[PDB]
Amino acid sequence: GTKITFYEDKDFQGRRYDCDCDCADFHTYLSRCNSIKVEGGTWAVYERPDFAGYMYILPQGEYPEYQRWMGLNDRLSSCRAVHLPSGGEYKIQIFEKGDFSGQMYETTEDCPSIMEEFHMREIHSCKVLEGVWIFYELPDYRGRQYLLDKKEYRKPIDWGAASPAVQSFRRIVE
Ligand SMILES: [Mg+2]
Repeated sequence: GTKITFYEDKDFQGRRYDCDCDCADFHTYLSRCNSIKVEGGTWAVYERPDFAGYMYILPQGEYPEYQRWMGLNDRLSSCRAVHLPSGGEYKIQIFEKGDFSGQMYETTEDCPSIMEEFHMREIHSCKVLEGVWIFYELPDYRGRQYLLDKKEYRKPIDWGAASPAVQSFRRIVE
């Protein structure tokens, strides 16, 4: 089913931690993470316990360095499998201002450049009408990532961002 393996060293070496479920805190077991194998499923992995700090989405595959999942440092402490919609539906509303105010756009497609498409480089609230999405701090799915797997986000901090910068977004698909 869903299975992920974390390694302390690059190239799948060093101490290993395995998770086949949600794992809110493995910080006392693994002191650093430099490679991952996702045997099955799509996972959200997090820098700090209880799904906090930097986060990253990893589908099935082999990741011999943290840079391979766009990791921003060597620290991972928690993880959870992403629940994708069984009916495969995806739809999001993005808003210029907080609390669902200002200009709104609705889309069912990915967006590698919010500036090109919508003339914005910040998003201040969002409703995830269907499915599961990721916001990115930089264009074209680069930089820090923010998982949007809840229904409503009133302010950027609701998706884990201290900065309102969002320059691309996409769906997490099977
Ligand atoms: Mg779950």
